[PDB]
Amino acid sequence: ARYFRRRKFCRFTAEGVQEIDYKDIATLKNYITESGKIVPSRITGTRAKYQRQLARAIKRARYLSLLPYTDRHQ
Amino acid sequence: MRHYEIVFMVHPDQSEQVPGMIERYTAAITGAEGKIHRLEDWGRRQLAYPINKLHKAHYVLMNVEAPQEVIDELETTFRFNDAVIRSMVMRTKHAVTEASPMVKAKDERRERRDDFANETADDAEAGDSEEEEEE
Amino acid sequence: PVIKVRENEPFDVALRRFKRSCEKAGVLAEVRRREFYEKPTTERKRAKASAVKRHAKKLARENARRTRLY
Amino acid sequence: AKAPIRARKRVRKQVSDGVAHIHASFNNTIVTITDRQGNALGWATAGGSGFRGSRKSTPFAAQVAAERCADAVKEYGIKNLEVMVKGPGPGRESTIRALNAAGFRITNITDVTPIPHNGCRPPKKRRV
Repeated sequence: ARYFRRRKFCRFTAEGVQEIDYKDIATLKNYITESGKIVPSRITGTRAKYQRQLARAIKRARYLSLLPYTDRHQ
Repeated sequence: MRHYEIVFMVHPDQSEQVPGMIERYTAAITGAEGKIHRLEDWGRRQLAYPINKLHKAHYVLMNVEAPQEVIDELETTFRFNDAVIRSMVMRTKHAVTEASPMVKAKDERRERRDDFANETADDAEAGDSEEEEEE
Repeated sequence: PVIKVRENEPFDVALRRFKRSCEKAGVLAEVRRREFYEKPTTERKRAKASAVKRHAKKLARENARRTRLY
Repeated sequence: AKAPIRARKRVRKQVSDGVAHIHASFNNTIVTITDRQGNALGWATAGGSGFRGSRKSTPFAAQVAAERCADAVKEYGIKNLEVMVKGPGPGRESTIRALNAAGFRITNITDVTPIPHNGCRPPKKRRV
Protein backbone atom coordinates (compact mmCIF):
# COMPACT_ATOMS: atom_id res chain seq x y z
CA ALA A 1 0.00 0.00 0.00
CA ARG A 2 1.11 3.60 -0.97
CA TYR A 3 3.32 6.23 0.72
CA PHE A 4 5.21 3.83 3.23
CA ARG A 5 8.27 5.94 2.20
CA ARG A 6 11.64 4.87 3.56
CA ARG A 7 10.95 2.21 6.16
CA LYS A 8 14.23 0.23 5.89
CA PHE A 9 16.74 -1.15 3.30
CA CYS A 10 14.89 0.72 0.53
CA ARG A 11 16.12 3.56 -1.61
CA PHE A 12 19.72 2.27 -1.39
CA THR A 13 20.74 -1.14 0.11
CA ALA A 14 23.10 0.71 2.54
CA GLU A 15 21.67 3.43 4.74
CA GLY A 16 23.22 6.89 4.52
CA VAL A 17 24.30 7.82 8.04
CA GLN A 18 24.93 11.56 8.61
CA GLU A 19 26.11 14.12 5.97
CA ILE A 20 28.11 16.75 7.79
CA ASP A 21 27.24 16.25 11.46
CA TYR A 22 30.06 15.56 14.00
CA LYS A 23 28.52 16.41 17.47
CA ASP A 24 27.25 12.87 17.78
CA ILE A 25 30.36 10.67 18.14
CA ALA A 26 28.37 7.60 16.86
CA THR A 27 27.50 8.89 13.34
CA LEU A 28 31.15 9.31 12.43
CA LYS A 29 32.07 5.82 13.82
CA ASN A 30 29.67 4.25 11.19
CA TYR A 31 32.49 4.26 8.61
CA ILE A 32 35.48 3.94 11.04
CA THR A 33 37.59 0.80 11.48
CA GLU A 34 38.96 -0.64 14.74
CA SER A 35 42.38 0.92 13.57
CA GLY A 36 40.33 4.18 14.24
CA LYS A 37 40.20 5.38 10.62
CA ILE A 38 37.90 5.86 7.52
CA VAL A 39 37.36 2.88 5.09
CA PRO A 40 37.82 3.88 1.38
CA SER A 41 34.66 4.82 -0.64
CA ARG A 42 35.19 2.20 -3.43
CA ILE A 43 34.78 -0.78 -0.99
CA THR A 44 31.67 0.25 0.89
CA GLY A 45 29.63 1.56 -2.24
CA THR A 46 28.61 4.73 -0.31
CA ARG A 47 27.01 7.63 -2.54
CA ALA A 48 29.56 10.50 -3.17
CA LYS A 49 27.68 13.38 -1.38
CA TYR A 50 27.44 11.70 2.08
CA GLN A 51 31.15 10.96 1.69
CA ARG A 52 32.31 14.34 0.38
CA GLN A 53 30.67 16.14 3.36
CA LEU A 54 32.01 13.38 5.82
CA ALA A 55 35.58 14.20 4.47
CA ARG A 56 35.22 17.66 6.06
CA ALA A 57 33.34 16.30 9.19
CA ILE A 58 35.81 13.57 9.96
CA LYS A 59 38.86 15.97 9.73
CA ARG A 60 36.99 18.49 11.86
CA ALA A 61 36.15 15.67 14.41
CA ARG A 62 39.80 14.35 14.41
CA TYR A 63 41.03 18.00 15.15
CA LEU A 64 38.74 18.19 18.18
CA SER A 65 40.14 14.85 19.48
CA LEU A 66 36.96 13.11 18.91
CA LEU A 67 39.14 10.75 16.67
CA PRO A 68 42.88 9.75 16.23
CA TYR A 69 44.47 11.50 13.31
CA THR A 70 47.61 9.29 13.16
CA ASP A 71 48.66 5.64 13.94
CA ARG A 72 50.58 7.01 17.07
CA HIS A 73 47.25 8.06 18.52
CA GLN A 74 45.98 4.44 18.69
CA MET B 1 19.15 35.35 12.89
CA ARG B 2 21.56 32.73 11.49
CA HIS B 3 22.39 29.63 13.67
CA TYR B 4 25.93 28.54 14.65
CA GLU B 5 26.43 25.22 16.56
CA ILE B 6 29.70 25.92 18.66
CA VAL B 7 31.19 22.91 20.43
CA PHE B 8 34.23 23.38 22.68
CA MET B 9 36.08 21.27 25.29
CA VAL B 10 37.71 22.23 28.49
CA HIS B 11 40.61 20.97 30.67
CA PRO B 12 39.20 19.20 33.84
CA ASP B 13 41.32 21.14 36.46
CA GLN B 14 40.53 24.52 34.59
CA SER B 15 36.73 24.04 34.56
CA GLU B 16 36.47 26.25 37.70
CA GLN B 17 37.33 29.29 35.36
CA VAL B 18 34.30 28.91 33.00
CA PRO B 19 31.21 29.79 35.23
CA GLY B 20 32.31 33.50 35.24
CA MET B 21 33.22 33.54 31.54
CA ILE B 22 30.13 31.75 30.17
CA GLU B 23 27.59 34.29 31.55
CA ARG B 24 29.42 37.26 29.89
CA TYR B 25 29.42 35.33 26.56
CA THR B 26 25.60 34.69 26.79
CA ALA B 27 25.06 38.45 27.57
CA ALA B 28 27.07 39.42 24.50
CA ILE B 29 24.79 37.17 22.32
CA THR B 30 21.40 38.28 23.73
CA GLY B 31 22.83 41.77 23.71
CA ALA B 32 22.69 41.35 19.90
CA GLU B 33 19.13 39.84 19.95
CA GLY B 34 20.34 36.33 19.24
CA LYS B 35 19.31 33.37 21.35
CA ILE B 36 20.46 30.35 23.45
CA HIS B 37 18.31 27.64 22.06
CA ARG B 38 19.69 24.73 24.24
CA LEU B 39 23.03 25.04 26.04
CA GLU B 40 23.92 21.35 26.69
CA ASP B 41 26.83 20.36 28.85
CA TRP B 42 27.77 16.61 28.14
CA GLY B 43 30.22 15.82 31.03
CA ARG B 44 33.76 14.40 30.74
CA ARG B 45 34.96 12.31 27.85
CA GLN B 46 38.26 10.70 26.78
CA LEU B 47 40.17 12.56 23.98
CA ALA B 48 41.85 10.34 21.38
CA TYR B 49 44.98 12.56 21.39
CA PRO B 50 45.73 15.19 24.14
CA ILE B 51 45.37 18.81 23.26
CA ASN B 52 47.30 21.10 25.71
CA LYS B 53 47.87 17.78 27.73
CA LEU B 54 45.57 15.17 29.52
CA HIS B 55 43.65 12.53 27.69
CA LYS B 56 40.34 13.90 29.09
CA ALA B 57 38.02 16.89 28.47
CA HIS B 58 34.68 18.10 29.26
CA TYR B 59 32.49 18.92 26.30
CA VAL B 60 30.05 21.84 26.15
CA LEU B 61 27.49 22.58 23.32
CA MET B 62 26.29 26.18 23.50
CA ASN B 63 23.77 26.10 20.60
CA VAL B 64 23.90 29.93 19.63
CA GLU B 65 22.07 32.07 17.25
CA ALA B 66 23.98 35.37 17.09
CA PRO B 67 24.43 37.83 14.06
CA GLN B 68 27.30 37.28 11.59
CA GLU B 69 29.43 40.28 12.82
CA VAL B 70 29.28 38.90 16.46
CA ILE B 71 30.06 35.15 15.87
CA ASP B 72 33.39 36.06 14.14
CA GLU B 73 34.38 37.72 17.42
CA LEU B 74 32.99 34.98 19.68
CA GLU B 75 34.69 32.22 17.64
CA THR B 76 38.03 33.92 17.99
CA THR B 77 37.20 34.18 21.64
CA PHE B 78 36.39 30.57 22.30
CA ARG B 79 39.43 29.26 20.45
CA PHE B 80 41.88 31.61 22.35
CA ASN B 81 40.26 30.78 25.72
CA ASP B 82 42.94 29.07 27.75
CA ALA B 83 40.35 27.12 29.91
CA VAL B 84 39.19 25.87 26.43
CA ILE B 85 41.75 23.50 24.86
CA ARG B 86 40.24 23.58 21.25
CA SER B 87 36.90 24.60 19.62
CA MET B 88 34.88 24.10 16.38
CA VAL B 89 31.75 26.01 15.08
CA MET B 90 29.57 24.61 12.20
CA ARG B 91 27.43 26.12 9.33
CA THR B 92 23.94 27.44 9.12
CA LYS B 93 23.12 24.75 6.37
CA HIS B 94 21.42 21.57 7.56
CA ALA B 95 21.46 22.67 11.25
CA VAL B 96 19.21 21.47 14.15
CA THR B 97 18.53 23.69 17.20
CA GLU B 98 15.91 21.13 18.54
CA ALA B 99 15.91 17.35 18.95
CA SER B 100 19.63 16.79 19.78
CA PRO B 101 21.73 14.20 17.87
CA MET B 102 23.84 13.87 21.14
CA VAL B 103 20.81 13.71 23.63
CA LYS B 104 21.48 9.93 24.42
CA ALA B 105 25.41 10.35 24.28
CA LYS B 106 25.07 13.19 26.85
CA ASP B 107 22.93 11.25 29.31
CA GLU B 108 25.26 8.20 28.83
CA ARG B 109 28.18 10.43 29.81
CA ARG B 110 26.55 11.65 33.10
CA GLU B 111 25.30 8.06 33.96
CA ARG B 112 28.29 5.95 32.99
CA ARG B 113 31.35 7.62 31.17
CA ASP B 114 32.73 10.16 33.56
CA ASP B 115 35.51 9.28 36.11
CA PHE B 116 33.08 9.78 39.20
CA ALA B 117 36.01 11.53 40.85
CA ASN B 118 37.17 14.79 42.27
CA GLU B 119 38.88 15.90 39.00
CA THR B 120 35.36 15.47 37.25
CA ALA B 121 33.45 17.06 40.22
CA ASP B 122 35.37 20.16 39.12
CA ASP B 123 33.54 19.80 35.66
CA ALA B 124 29.96 19.44 37.00
CA GLU B 125 29.83 23.00 38.49
CA ALA B 126 30.59 24.24 34.90
CA GLY B 127 28.48 21.27 33.50
CA ASP B 128 24.66 20.88 33.59
CA SER B 129 24.86 22.18 37.28
CA GLU B 130 25.49 25.57 35.68
CA GLU B 131 25.46 28.96 37.51
CA GLU B 132 25.27 32.31 35.62
CA GLU B 133 24.30 36.00 36.37
CA GLU B 134 20.66 36.99 35.25
CA GLU B 135 20.16 39.29 32.25
CA PRO C 1 52.05 0.18 8.95
CA VAL C 2 52.06 -3.17 10.72
CA ILE C 3 49.06 -1.43 12.65
CA LYS C 4 48.63 -1.34 16.47
CA VAL C 5 45.43 -3.39 16.85
CA ARG C 6 46.25 -6.91 18.13
CA GLU C 7 45.31 -10.15 16.38
CA ASN C 8 43.24 -12.47 18.56
CA GLU C 9 45.55 -14.66 20.65
CA PRO C 10 49.01 -13.04 20.50
CA PHE C 11 51.64 -14.38 18.04
CA ASP C 12 55.05 -13.31 16.55
CA VAL C 13 53.49 -12.66 13.15
CA ALA C 14 51.41 -9.51 12.99
CA LEU C 15 48.22 -10.08 10.86
CA ARG C 16 48.89 -6.90 8.87
CA ARG C 17 45.99 -7.28 6.36
CA PHE C 18 42.93 -7.47 8.66
CA LYS C 19 44.09 -4.27 10.54
CA ARG C 20 44.99 -1.80 7.82
CA SER C 21 42.21 0.30 6.21
CA CYS C 22 43.68 3.48 4.48
CA GLU C 23 47.40 3.77 5.79
CA LYS C 24 50.52 4.52 3.56
CA ALA C 25 48.60 5.43 0.34
CA GLY C 26 49.76 8.97 -0.76
CA VAL C 27 51.60 9.88 2.52
CA LEU C 28 54.49 7.29 2.83
CA ALA C 29 54.00 5.77 -0.66
CA GLU C 30 55.83 8.51 -2.83
CA VAL C 31 59.13 7.80 -0.99
CA ARG C 32 62.37 9.59 -2.05
CA ARG C 33 60.46 11.78 -4.46
CA ARG C 34 59.46 15.34 -4.86
CA GLU C 35 56.09 16.08 -3.20
CA PHE C 36 53.59 17.88 -5.34
CA TYR C 37 50.50 19.92 -4.31
CA GLU C 38 47.75 19.24 -7.13
CA LYS C 39 49.50 16.45 -9.05
CA PRO C 40 47.80 13.48 -7.11
CA THR C 41 44.31 14.54 -8.54
CA THR C 42 45.53 13.10 -12.04
CA GLU C 43 48.63 11.00 -11.12
CA ARG C 44 47.11 8.55 -8.53
CA LYS C 45 43.30 8.52 -8.85
CA ARG C 46 43.31 5.65 -11.43
CA ALA C 47 40.68 3.36 -9.72
CA LYS C 48 38.01 3.50 -12.53
CA ALA C 49 40.79 2.88 -15.19
CA SER C 50 42.10 -0.16 -13.40
CA ALA C 51 38.61 -1.57 -12.93
CA VAL C 52 37.85 -1.85 -16.79
CA LYS C 53 40.65 -4.35 -17.62
CA ARG C 54 39.30 -6.61 -14.80
CA HIS C 55 35.71 -6.38 -16.26
CA ALA C 56 37.15 -7.22 -19.66
CA LYS C 57 39.10 -10.24 -18.36
CA LYS C 58 36.01 -11.65 -16.57
CA LEU C 59 33.97 -11.08 -19.90
CA ALA C 60 36.47 -12.97 -22.14
CA ARG C 61 36.37 -16.23 -19.94
CA GLU C 62 32.70 -16.69 -21.09
CA ASN C 63 33.65 -15.53 -24.71
CA ALA C 64 36.39 -18.29 -25.11
CA ARG C 65 33.43 -20.65 -24.35
CA ARG C 66 31.03 -18.97 -26.85
CA THR C 67 33.71 -19.25 -29.68
CA ARG C 68 34.36 -22.86 -28.45
CA LEU C 69 38.26 -22.82 -28.11
CA TYR C 70 37.91 -24.36 -24.61
CA ALA D 1 91.71 -24.51 31.28
CA LYS D 2 89.99 -23.19 34.44
CA ALA D 3 91.47 -20.65 36.90
CA PRO D 4 90.56 -19.91 40.65
CA ILE D 5 88.45 -16.77 40.04
CA ARG D 6 86.19 -14.97 42.61
CA ALA D 7 82.35 -15.23 42.42
CA ARG D 8 80.43 -12.56 40.21
CA LYS D 9 77.73 -10.53 41.92
CA ARG D 10 77.32 -7.27 39.83
CA VAL D 11 74.29 -5.02 39.36
CA ARG D 12 73.63 -2.41 36.68
CA LYS D 13 69.87 -1.64 37.06
CA GLN D 14 68.16 -5.10 37.08
CA VAL D 15 65.02 -3.78 35.14
CA SER D 16 63.48 -7.30 34.47
CA ASP D 17 61.26 -5.87 31.71
CA GLY D 18 61.55 -3.42 28.74
CA VAL D 19 60.43 -1.80 25.51
CA ALA D 20 62.19 -2.13 22.20
CA HIS D 21 62.10 0.38 19.25
CA ILE D 22 62.54 -0.41 15.64
CA HIS D 23 63.27 2.56 13.19
CA ALA D 24 63.03 0.96 9.57
CA SER D 25 64.25 3.28 6.70
CA PHE D 26 64.97 2.63 3.03
CA ASN D 27 68.81 2.02 3.28
CA ASN D 28 69.21 0.44 6.79
CA THR D 29 67.38 -0.70 10.01
CA ILE D 30 68.27 0.69 13.46
CA VAL D 31 67.28 -1.71 16.37
CA THR D 32 67.31 -0.37 20.05
CA ILE D 33 66.46 -1.92 23.52
CA THR D 34 65.30 0.47 26.36
CA ASP D 35 63.69 0.25 29.94
CA ARG D 36 59.94 0.76 29.96
CA GLN D 37 60.31 4.17 31.81
CA GLY D 38 62.68 5.08 28.90
CA ASN D 39 66.46 4.66 28.96
CA ALA D 40 68.68 2.87 26.36
CA LEU D 41 70.18 -0.50 27.49
CA GLY D 42 71.88 -1.07 24.05
CA TRP D 43 71.47 -1.00 20.33
CA ALA D 44 72.79 -2.79 17.14
CA THR D 45 72.51 -2.28 13.33
CA ALA D 46 72.36 -4.03 9.91
CA GLY D 47 74.92 -1.62 8.35
CA GLY D 48 77.34 -2.65 11.19
CA SER D 49 76.83 -6.27 10.11
CA GLY D 50 78.55 -5.02 6.83
CA PHE D 51 76.09 -6.32 4.06
CA ARG D 52 76.28 -2.91 2.20
CA GLY D 53 74.56 -2.14 -1.15
CA SER D 54 70.84 -3.20 -1.49
CA ARG D 55 71.59 -6.29 0.66
CA LYS D 56 71.93 -3.80 3.67
CA SER D 57 68.06 -3.18 3.59
CA THR D 58 66.69 -6.71 3.86
CA PRO D 59 64.62 -8.77 6.47
CA PHE D 60 67.66 -11.06 7.13
CA ALA D 61 70.28 -8.33 7.77
CA ALA D 62 67.65 -6.62 9.96
CA GLN D 63 66.97 -9.92 11.90
CA VAL D 64 70.70 -10.41 12.75
CA ALA D 65 70.83 -6.69 13.89
CA ALA D 66 67.93 -7.49 16.42
CA GLU D 67 69.83 -10.72 17.76
CA ARG D 68 73.03 -8.60 18.26
CA CYS D 69 71.29 -5.97 20.52
CA ALA D 70 69.04 -8.54 22.37
CA ASP D 71 72.26 -10.62 23.34
CA ALA D 72 74.09 -7.59 24.88
CA VAL D 73 71.23 -6.44 27.37
CA LYS D 74 71.35 -9.72 29.58
CA GLU D 75 74.03 -7.96 31.47
CA TYR D 76 71.55 -5.12 32.30
CA GLY D 77 69.43 -8.01 33.73
CA ILE D 78 66.44 -7.55 31.46
CA LYS D 79 64.27 -10.80 31.39
CA ASN D 80 61.01 -9.80 29.35
CA LEU D 81 60.38 -7.53 26.26
CA GLU D 82 57.61 -5.59 24.38
CA VAL D 83 58.22 -3.93 20.95
CA MET D 84 57.34 -0.65 19.20
CA VAL D 85 57.55 -0.64 15.29
CA LYS D 86 58.15 2.53 13.38
CA GLY D 87 58.62 2.44 9.60
CA PRO D 88 57.57 0.79 6.19
CA GLY D 89 61.15 -0.70 5.62
CA PRO D 90 62.16 -4.40 5.40
CA GLY D 91 62.30 -6.51 8.60
CA ARG D 92 58.49 -6.11 9.15
CA GLU D 93 58.35 -9.51 10.91
CA SER D 94 62.04 -10.67 10.64
CA THR D 95 63.21 -8.12 13.23
CA ILE D 96 60.47 -9.33 15.63
CA ARG D 97 61.49 -12.98 15.08
CA ALA D 98 65.08 -12.21 16.17
CA LEU D 99 63.94 -10.66 19.62
CA ASN D 100 61.58 -13.72 20.00
CA ALA D 101 64.66 -16.02 19.30
CA ALA D 102 66.42 -14.01 22.16
CA GLY D 103 63.89 -15.82 24.43
CA PHE D 104 61.30 -13.15 24.84
CA ARG D 105 57.47 -13.10 24.59
CA ILE D 106 56.75 -10.37 22.08
CA THR D 107 52.89 -10.27 22.52
CA ASN D 108 52.67 -6.53 21.90
CA ILE D 109 53.85 -5.55 18.41
CA THR D 110 52.49 -1.89 18.71
CA ASP D 111 52.84 -0.09 15.48
CA VAL D 112 53.36 3.59 16.54
CA THR D 113 54.70 4.48 13.11
CA PRO D 114 54.20 8.32 12.90
CA ILE D 115 52.02 9.45 10.03
CA PRO D 116 52.69 13.16 9.88
CA HIS D 117 49.72 15.25 8.69
CA ASN D 118 51.73 15.28 5.30
CA GLY D 119 55.25 16.37 6.53
CA CYS D 120 58.41 17.87 5.04
CA ARG D 121 59.19 17.19 1.22
CA PRO D 122 61.45 14.18 0.60
CA PRO D 123 64.56 14.43 -1.67
CA LYS D 124 64.00 14.45 -5.45
CA LYS D 125 66.79 11.87 -6.02
CA ARG D 126 67.65 11.54 -9.78
CA ARG D 127 67.50 14.53 -11.98
CA VAL D 128 65.15 12.98 -14.56
